[PDB]
Amino acid sequence: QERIEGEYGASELASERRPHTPGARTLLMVLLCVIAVVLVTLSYKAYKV
Amino acid sequence: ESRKLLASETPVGQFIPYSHHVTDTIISTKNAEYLSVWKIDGRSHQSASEADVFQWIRELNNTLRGISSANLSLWTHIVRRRVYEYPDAEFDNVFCRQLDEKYRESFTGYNLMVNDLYLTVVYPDQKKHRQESCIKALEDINRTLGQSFKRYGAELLSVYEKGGHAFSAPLEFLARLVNGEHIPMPICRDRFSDYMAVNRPMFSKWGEVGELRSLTGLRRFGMLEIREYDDATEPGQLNVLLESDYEFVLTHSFSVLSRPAAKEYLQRHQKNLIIEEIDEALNQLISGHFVMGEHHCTLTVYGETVQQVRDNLAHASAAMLDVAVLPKPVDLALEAGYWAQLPANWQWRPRPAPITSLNFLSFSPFHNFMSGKPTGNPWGPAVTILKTVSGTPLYFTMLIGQSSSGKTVLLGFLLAQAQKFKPTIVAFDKDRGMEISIRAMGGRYLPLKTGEPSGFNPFQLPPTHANLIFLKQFVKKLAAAGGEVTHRDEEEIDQAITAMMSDSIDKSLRRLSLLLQFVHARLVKWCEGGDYGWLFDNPTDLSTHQIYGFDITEFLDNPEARTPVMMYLLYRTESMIDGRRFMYVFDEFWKPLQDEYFEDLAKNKQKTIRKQNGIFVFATQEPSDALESNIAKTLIQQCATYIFLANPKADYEDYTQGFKLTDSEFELVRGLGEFSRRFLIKQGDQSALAEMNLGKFRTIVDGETVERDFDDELLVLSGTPDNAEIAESIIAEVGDDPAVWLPIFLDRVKAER
Amino acid sequence: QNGIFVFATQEPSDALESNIAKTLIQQCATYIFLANPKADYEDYTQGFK
Amino acid sequence: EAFPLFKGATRLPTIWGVPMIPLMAMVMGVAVIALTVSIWWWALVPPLWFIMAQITKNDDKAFRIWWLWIDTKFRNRNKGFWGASSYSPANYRKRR
Repeated sequence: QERIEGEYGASELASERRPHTPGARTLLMVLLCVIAVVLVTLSYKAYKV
Repeated sequence: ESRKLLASETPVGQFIPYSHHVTDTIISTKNAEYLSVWKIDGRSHQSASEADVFQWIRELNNTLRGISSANLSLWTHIVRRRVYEYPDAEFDNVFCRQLDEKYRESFTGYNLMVNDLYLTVVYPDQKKHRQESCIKALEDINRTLGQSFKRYGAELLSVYEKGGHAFSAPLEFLARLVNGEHIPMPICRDRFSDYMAVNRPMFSKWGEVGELRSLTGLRRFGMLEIREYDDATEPGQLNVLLESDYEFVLTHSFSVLSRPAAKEYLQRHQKNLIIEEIDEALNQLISGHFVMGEHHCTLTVYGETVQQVRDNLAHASAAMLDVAVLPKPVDLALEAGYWAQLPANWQWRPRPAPITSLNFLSFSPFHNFMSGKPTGNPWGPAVTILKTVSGTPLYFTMLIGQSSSGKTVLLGFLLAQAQKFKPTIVAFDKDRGMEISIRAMGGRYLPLKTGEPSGFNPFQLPPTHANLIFLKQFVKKLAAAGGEVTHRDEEEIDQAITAMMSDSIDKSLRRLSLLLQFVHARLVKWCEGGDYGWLFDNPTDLSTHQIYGFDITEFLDNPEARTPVMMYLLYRTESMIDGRRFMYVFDEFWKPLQDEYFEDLAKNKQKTIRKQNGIFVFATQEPSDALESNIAKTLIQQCATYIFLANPKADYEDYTQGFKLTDSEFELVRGLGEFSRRFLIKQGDQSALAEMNLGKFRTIVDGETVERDFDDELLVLSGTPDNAEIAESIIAEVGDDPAVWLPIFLDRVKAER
Repeated sequence: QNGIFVFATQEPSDALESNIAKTLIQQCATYIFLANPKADYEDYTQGFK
Repeated sequence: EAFPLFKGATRLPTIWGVPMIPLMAMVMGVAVIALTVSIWWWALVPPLWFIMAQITKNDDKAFRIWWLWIDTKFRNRNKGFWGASSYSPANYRKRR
């Protein structure tokens, strides 16, 4: 009932992963933090007006 | 679920644009785009001056610009591949078996890969009209390309029949493009698109590498792409991928483009830029000196595991960056690129970027290292495989060059490895060098020398009228010391020979001395008790063995005797050639051949013999001394496979005028070392400075670097009268069999060493 | 097994001509050239690298 | 002495610096948006048009690669089952 031994199963290509440049995550997060505080203050004035 | 998943697939036929052969050289397409494939033996690039490759590109572009219709296209294809077709050869001689096992041991860790170039120039009643129009146009294109590739050794691929069925020659190549293997594609009763793929490909969702699931094993391929040129189109800048350690398939495309459209593209560049460079560019384009076209190059490396194919891809990227064409691996369009290799697929090309035509012919000058043909030869497999200084192995006649530089070593090596064909050999050598080898190959070697009885004589010859003609001719040629032979002399000799060779005289009694009883005074010297009585007046006078040898060393100083000795030996060997693989060889040819008699017989019987598997393997120590005479001229011009050797002294006149050797190649030959083993093979127009070498090396067996040396076979093959004069002693003491006395000969060698 | 050849010469022109001297010129690691009022381009460049 | 190569390569036919085919795709998309939701939406043109100009100027033929991927490796149905996109060699055209 198990996959049959020593045959070609699914591909070995699905193991592939896209590497991340190890600076994108941290600075992207900080950039969104600052842009978000700007946008929230902006909608604070939006509703206040 | 099996059928449900089955029927819901996109077959590979959607991506393969081919159909019935319409002409024996031209393949149709569902869009009616007829094409032909051009197998090319790319001319050498290493052995040429830098300006001369420019000249080659000039000639090639000049021929192209005549026929480059706005409807054309080109797909070059340099499919680097490793050789699986080279069968191990059976053998009988122990010495040959040892030599071949050692030699094939010397190839552990060598690039055994051969380049294979290509080119595919692409192009109801009115459907038929379009049919003949396209066929005639493409057939003219094929004729023009054939006439333009005279020095490129091109061969148009066409249908060949095997076993009462049609097998396509191009379809095998295009299938190799699709499958990654070489599956012999027959001509069945469907569209080729239906049944031309026998390997289920698999492409990664996010990546550059794929995988071909075949019976014989998986092959993982990683494509690559060129996207950034530079301010240069230096000739053959993509040569670096010829020397690769990774088996791949390069690709190109040149969708030739209309002069108005090309002029508009160049006007666009001019406008964006806006001096003199584009002035001359546009002026040439109008004046018809190049034809722009849309181009794309996709190197695809083949490998066995995904890590290794990525490693090869990084290597290829480094190689391309070395020659200033910035490559970027194809990632999103891997499948589009892989379907963009099959000729007649423009809709699948990733990055078509217009370029000058000179430039395209500079991305594919059809350069190639000389490699030769492993299989398919008239005899079968290739005789030997030789190291090349370039690195790519050559899958191997007139040897010329000052001796002791391995000429006897080389000829012994070839004649020792050529026994996979079971060929007859007849070796006229000089200075007893080949005696040891010819004995080792288990054949008779006659060591002719002055003062000892000759051992063979025409006394017992067959009596047929043709043989009577020959023997009359011989005695008319033997007669020389006496003086001029008159008509009366001829009649006397004829009557005497006829009478002697009658049924009334016993064969055992027939000798030159007996002939005298039937010109007399002049023949006395050739009879017993005379100056030459030891040669042809023996009491008793060849089908036993295979590899014969005869020594004619003392005959270089003999004006008279060369004609009789060579006449008799050659006549005896003439009856041998009845279709069996026969290999005449020689040494310092001209002096044996410096005879007024048999130059005409040699040329005529040469044309005759060449039919039933005949070969002449000449040789020479002083090529200057040979080209002077008349006889050597026809033989220099009648040898296909030159093999030049080195010399501290060289002359321009002989090497260029006589031997059809170019100036760059001649300077290359001069540049060779004095005793460095390096010989320039020149089969045809192609050249390659190969070198068979017998140096120290290591063997990868059981993790043991078993030091293996070829000197135990060098002191056998190498010519040495000293070594031969003790080899003869040891054979005299024990002459049982070369398979038997070989260890004890090596023993006595170790005793003197 | 720790062997050394320390050659010498007075007229390098006279040596490079013969066959035997060629292998020995190419088989010496440590050249030591000396001066001469008479010199020739061919010998010094072609033979002695 | 190398044969000159001019940089009229992949200088695609462009209006405003953008190729015809992708810009027509944007025109069709923005027209669809304008006809669908609201008519104030031809202001969606300049932002994406400028981003497309910046994309094309940097890498002249991005859109051809995009379309090739979308057409081939995105359509192929059984990407998940095989672990990779695969096309059956035997021509199963659903016939018998």
